[PDB]
Amino acid sequence: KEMPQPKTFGELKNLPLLNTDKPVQALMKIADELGEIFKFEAPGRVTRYLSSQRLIKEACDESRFDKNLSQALKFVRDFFGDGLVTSWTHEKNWKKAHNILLPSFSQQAMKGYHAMMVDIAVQLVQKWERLNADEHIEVPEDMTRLTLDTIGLCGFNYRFNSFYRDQPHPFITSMVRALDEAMNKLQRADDPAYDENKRQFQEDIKVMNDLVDKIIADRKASQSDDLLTHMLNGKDPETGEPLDDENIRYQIITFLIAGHETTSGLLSFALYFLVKNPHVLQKAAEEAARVLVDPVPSYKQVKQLKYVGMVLNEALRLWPTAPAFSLYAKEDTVLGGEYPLEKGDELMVLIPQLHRDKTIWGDDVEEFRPERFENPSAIPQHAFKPFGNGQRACIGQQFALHEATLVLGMMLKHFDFEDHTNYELDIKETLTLKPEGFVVKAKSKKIPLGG
Ligand code: HEM
Repeated sequence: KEMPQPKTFGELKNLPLLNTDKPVQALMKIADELGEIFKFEAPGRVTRYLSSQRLIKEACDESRFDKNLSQALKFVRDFFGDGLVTSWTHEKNWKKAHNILLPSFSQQAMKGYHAMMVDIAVQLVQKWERLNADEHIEVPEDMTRLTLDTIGLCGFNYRFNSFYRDQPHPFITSMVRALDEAMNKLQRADDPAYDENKRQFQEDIKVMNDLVDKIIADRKASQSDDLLTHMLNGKDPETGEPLDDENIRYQIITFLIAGHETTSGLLSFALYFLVKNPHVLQKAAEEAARVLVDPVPSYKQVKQLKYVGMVLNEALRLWPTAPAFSLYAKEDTVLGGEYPLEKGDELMVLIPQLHRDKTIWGDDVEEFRPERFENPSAIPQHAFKPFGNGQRACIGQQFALHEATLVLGMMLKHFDFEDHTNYELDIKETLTLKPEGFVVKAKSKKIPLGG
């Protein structure tokens, strides 16, 4: 079969159809018109977007396709190096860090992290219990406070103390401002008009490096067992090698950013869909009230919040917060019996489109219906992939979902929510998705906390 393709405009190819800062959302609308696969060309580059479970399942066969570094990931590699997210599966440093870091997400590790997660969740609830009449909550801003602090604490025994600041931690502002200047620099014709941009970039990189320096120095000057411990002390069983110090610095930055942004998005989306679907908010609050009987939640109690877990999966269905991942053909091959590819050809999984495949989910794909996930073992493999695929799947998946389930649980135990502005979904796309400007009011149910 000839591969569908949007209209090309001479040497600009398909680039005129993607002049937006919401290109995932734009590509979903091209998918709706062209179907399960389309080629997209810009000057310099070609990739093929996949939207069906039929073809994604084939693309997920790791004997034929491996993880690719998309244009975004190649850019980001300048900051994150050969950390876990930005390495090739054929880079020595990928498998080496995988083996050394996997145990930080063992069952005994998750249990270990739970009291630390509770510490941060309790700070969120207290903040909201402390608001005055008529005050409101900036939802993704407060979710980012919680998730940054959680990964700093759990991963690194470092307190960002985000709840003590009315603005973002400088680490976050600096990361974002350095990323933005690196992108902005890419499209500039050394006019000394850019002397301040360059000084600010050097300041921003120094804030990041100073933090990483401190996390490492503080720990060496200190007994712990967390991610940072395995980074510093762990040896790969395959080779006996430890991480080198360059790679360690890349892993710390990698984990501080990856370990919070998508989880903050998920919590923001989940509360959005709850306030827009009040019969579902009622069902999830009934569960939270029935299960979370103690002043603070135990591990076991979080695991019992089944409907809250369904909520979160349904939010990840509709708006997976890392919405695309990329693959390449390891050898010449034919995709779906219909589409010849050459070695090296790039495929992009458009996760939110996959998650709208009506052949799999039925026609109600735009409905927020957590009951979909009642029996998740019956969902076909590769229909639902908010955590990517195979050996390059999310190492943080259980961490993210425990944090989210604990925090959403506690939120729904402690407050009623109001969508006071009748907020209109506006999804901002960066390295992740978030409902920009999402705000609510909370009214305390006056249930006390444990001390
Ligand atoms: C809802 C929250 C999350 C989502 C939706 C998610 C999504 C993903 C996706 C789709 C991938 C595959 C990327 C690719 O194929 O290019 C990935 C990989 C990765 N994730 Fe997450 N993530 C979440 C939370 C976390 C957390 C909490 C951590 C850290 C604790 C984390 C760490 C990582 C790491 C290090 C990798 C690279 C693993 C590898 O290639 O070895 N993620 N994640």
